[PDB]
Amino acid sequence: SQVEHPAGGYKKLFETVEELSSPLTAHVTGRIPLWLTGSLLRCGPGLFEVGSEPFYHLFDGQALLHKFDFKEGHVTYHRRFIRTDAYVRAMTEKRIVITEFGTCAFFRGVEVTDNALVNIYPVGEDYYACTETNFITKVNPETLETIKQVDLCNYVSVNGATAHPHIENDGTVYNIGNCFSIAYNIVKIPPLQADKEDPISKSEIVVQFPCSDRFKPSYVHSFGLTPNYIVFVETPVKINLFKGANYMDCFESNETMGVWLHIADKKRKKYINNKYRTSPFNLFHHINTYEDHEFLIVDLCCWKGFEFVYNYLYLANLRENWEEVKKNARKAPQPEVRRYVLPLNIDKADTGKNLVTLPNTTATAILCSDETIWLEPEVLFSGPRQAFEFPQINYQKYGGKPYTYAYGLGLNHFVPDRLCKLNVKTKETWVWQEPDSYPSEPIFVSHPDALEEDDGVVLSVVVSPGAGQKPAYLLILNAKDLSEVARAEVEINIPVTFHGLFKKS
Amino acid sequence: SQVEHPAGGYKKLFETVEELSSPLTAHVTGRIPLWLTGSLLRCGPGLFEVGSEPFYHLFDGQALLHKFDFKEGHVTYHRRFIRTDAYVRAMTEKRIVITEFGTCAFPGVEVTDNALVNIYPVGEDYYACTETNFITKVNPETLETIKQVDLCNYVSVNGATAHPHIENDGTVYNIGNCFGIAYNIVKIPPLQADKEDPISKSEIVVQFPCSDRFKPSYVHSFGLTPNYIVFVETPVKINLFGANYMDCFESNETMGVWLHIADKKRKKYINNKYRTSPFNLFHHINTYEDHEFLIVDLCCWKGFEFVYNYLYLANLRENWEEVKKNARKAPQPEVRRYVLPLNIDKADTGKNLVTLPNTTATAILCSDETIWLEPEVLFSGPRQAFEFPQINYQKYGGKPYTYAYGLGLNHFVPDRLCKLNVKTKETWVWQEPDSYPSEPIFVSHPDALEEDDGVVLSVVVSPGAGQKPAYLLILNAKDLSEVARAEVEINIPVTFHGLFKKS
Ligand SMILES: NCC[C@@H](O)c1cccc(OCC2CCC(F)(F)CC2)c1
Ligand SMILES: NCC[C@@H](O)c1cccc(OCC2CCC(F)(F)CC2)c1
Ligand SMILES: CCCCCCCCCCCCCCCC(=O)O
Ligand SMILES: CCCCCCCCCCCCCCCC(=O)O
Ligand SMILES: [Fe+2]
Ligand SMILES: [Fe+2]
Repeated sequence: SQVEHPAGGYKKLFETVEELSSPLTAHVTGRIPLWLTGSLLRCGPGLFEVGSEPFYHLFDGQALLHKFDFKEGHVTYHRRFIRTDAYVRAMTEKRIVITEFGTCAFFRGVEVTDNALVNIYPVGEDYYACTETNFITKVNPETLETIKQVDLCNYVSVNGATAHPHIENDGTVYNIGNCFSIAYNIVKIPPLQADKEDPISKSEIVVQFPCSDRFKPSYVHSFGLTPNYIVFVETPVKINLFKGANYMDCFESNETMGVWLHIADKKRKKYINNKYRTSPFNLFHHINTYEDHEFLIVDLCCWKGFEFVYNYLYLANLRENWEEVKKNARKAPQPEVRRYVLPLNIDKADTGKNLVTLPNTTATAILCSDETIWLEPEVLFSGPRQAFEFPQINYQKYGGKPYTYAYGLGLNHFVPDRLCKLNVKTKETWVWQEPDSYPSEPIFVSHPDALEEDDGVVLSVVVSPGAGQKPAYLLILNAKDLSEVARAEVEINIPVTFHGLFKKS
Repeated sequence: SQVEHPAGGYKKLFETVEELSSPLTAHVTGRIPLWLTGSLLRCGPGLFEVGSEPFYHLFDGQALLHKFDFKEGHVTYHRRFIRTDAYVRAMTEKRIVITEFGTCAFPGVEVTDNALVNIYPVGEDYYACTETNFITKVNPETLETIKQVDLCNYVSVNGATAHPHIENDGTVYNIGNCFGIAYNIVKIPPLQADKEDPISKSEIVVQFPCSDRFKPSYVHSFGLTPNYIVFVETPVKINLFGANYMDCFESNETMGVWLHIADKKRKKYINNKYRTSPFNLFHHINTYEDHEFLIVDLCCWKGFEFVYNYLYLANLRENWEEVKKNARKAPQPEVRRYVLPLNIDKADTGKNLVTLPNTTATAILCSDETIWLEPEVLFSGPRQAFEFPQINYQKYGGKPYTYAYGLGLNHFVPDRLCKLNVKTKETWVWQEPDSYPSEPIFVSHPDALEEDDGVVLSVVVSPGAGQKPAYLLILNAKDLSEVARAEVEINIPVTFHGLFKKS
């Protein structure tokens, strides 16, 4: 049955907070596992207005870096605003100086935002907060101090890069970005070598994907990586470069193209000219990708339709009362977890037939006479305006490999209100939910000696603004069944966070 | 997870049998419900060769009419071959005389009247049918053949489906290919006071347009609500330009699926251009109206390749490892809910029109005014079809509903019975090793309060070394728990469709 939020506590996700001067001690209930040693680092908006000047969109608020430290069953919480050009110049001029995703600021040229509110990832011995532009911000993972701004355009030919780089076990970083005919470039950052030189200075383009439209690249949020293949999903959400204006103003939907799926040989650094085609959807998050007998298994968090989902994420709409939030989502794209199966071996003799001969899937791939391969998905999870989103897996051991388990944030008409575990083989689900509690993306941490895939915990940051309650807490669930293991309660609000990582120490 | 059939018992589904001179008494295990009074009538192929001349396709064998009679907890079984032109002329000339679906006869166009697919009521009469212009009046008590009827003598259609909709007053609706190419809805009225044959009062009430001027789509079934008719135009096309029927089918690679609605009461086609990805469709499950949306529940096969290509007898008779290998590149079966908006507002161009709270089905209004549909998937198993769907038809046909019953096909071999809650997607299964059931037919308890207060009846082939070769299975519709069997000592070949006639 439909869970309701009439009290409107979710509004606290989108309320400005102050940074701390030093870490707070969190009040622990239950038992923090003694093997859990390290830092949960997470990025989100923390400042939603500069004086009387408002930010309009969910992706506009000034980057706030959060840290929960775990040591011997005790927890501290710390947060600092990232000292980006956007933040520093805003504090200096006491106004909005840099144009954000959905907020225009009112020549050196186009001043692109470095507001790194989306994610943080490792490069060599360093950590970088990012958005989706050419600017990433080196940060100190212990003090949360801002170290420097890095312009990727100083190193490689891309106009931007996603907040979802793939990290191989040796520390190699892969990312994708729009580039110049328009194309999409895969960037490779090598591991830190003996010479100890900055790995970003050894950045290179390893392969290029073509674009469906000569002058209009698709919005790309994430991509798939296996040992042998790179998967790129080209969606009908297009950037109109032929466009006072913010970033949102430049987006349009291509009604006729549907979705084009692209594979590249990772090791031979070659685009493969297989024309994979399917019906229109928005895609933000790949769940996982893997190889199975010369098929690519592509697990996706989809939104059914070509209308840009970001149209529904203005702060004015997310701050409305619950009945209005539900009404606003009535005509939105429907979320759905889909498994696509891409055949690598295309035989002309099988023209007109289903090429997906795997025994354990209902996904199909029809070879047409024009050599397009029409894909139908296997649906893994589908709930009415109930999204399985911000997906996480046991990434270190099962990223790019055959796997069973995904963890997700459950969005109820775009409001995060539960944590989900999905068995992608059986479609069995587990749920954690508490009334008037709004969790964040769940991050999986393995028991260090685990042989099983789901032997560990998930960490989520939860906002719980009740009359007589602690306003926020770090939630620790058993990854086996999402049963509660512990909470670390703080006496201050925590706004929405998007992505992060657990840094073991 | 995968159920295996190495013993190859399913071959008995496709083995010739002899008709009976009179009904056999069946051996009852468990308890036949005492409220169950009437006849289970079912049609299928019974003769798969005429001497040394073989039939090649599943839909070629000569029509056999089956009857299980229920009275006071006792059961009889009777079967008679239908005396069609195809059967009579075959017995006369001791060879294949009439061309069947997938078997050419060697010496104008003599169209098959081999009524092996279904039986349905018209007025006080019962008709066995295939999908041609010829239906066969049969005696539901004796299983005697009464008359051949040519629908072309009454209405402008080239054929009609084996899946007419029957309203509670006895009104029959059907669809068929016709000229100016189009698809015609035929209406046969109830028997009136004047007592004249209702078929002589047959009329075309509405016409659906065709996607291709010269190539009609194959149509197996259609949807009916109190106010609407739903027709699904698939990419399986009949190319009118020693051939059999199978030879004339081709797949249109680019059109996908076109969905069509007509106003039933105003007898008008509605020019809403519903479009989706390619699939084969044989069986509509149910259709209903929900706040100016049509809910369209379908048994789909993902792809444009004709599923009938996989149903030649030579392939269905192969050993189990070969049956599985043959199905590897076949379309994948999937139960899908489509939601068709009736109210299209131009102001919502580019958006999802499906505002219903209880579905993930979408309908995107495009600038060219096409409405692109995405389904809600209700059931999906690898080469495991929920097929031959049945509901509590009398009370829930065309209406909001919760429960469907189905035959489970394992790489096209029927090997289980299924119940689906279309709201929660919960399933129930009945399955026994070396047991191959038929379409389940629902019969309501006379004092039923709920939708699933009753039983389903299925005919099961079980040719194990030391077992009765076939039986009538009765399951409780609540949980598909076994209630009774009526065992016979003779084989029963595959049956497609039928009905329970209450007495
Ligand atoms: N988190 C979703 C969007 C957010 O990260 C964001 C914020 C600001 C700008 C932005 O731009 C997206 C992209 C548009 C195309 C581009 F090439 F200019 C590179 C940047 C994206
Ligand atoms: N249900 C399996 C198909 C079977 O009933 C069958 C047997 C023989 C002929 C046949 O024809 C289908 C179709 C062919 C074209 C048509 F226009 F005559 C309309 C009917 C169909
Ligand atoms: C935790 C966020 C809750 C608020 C609403 C979220 C709506 C999610 C829509 C799909 C994914 C959006 C992109 C993920 C965030 C990012 O990486 O920038
Ligand atoms: C009881 C049948 C078992 C043998 C193989 C069945 C394969 C069915 C494929 C999908 C449905 C085909 C059309 C239904 C039959 C009919 O109405 O003529
Ligand atoms: Fe993201
Ligand atoms: Fe049928």
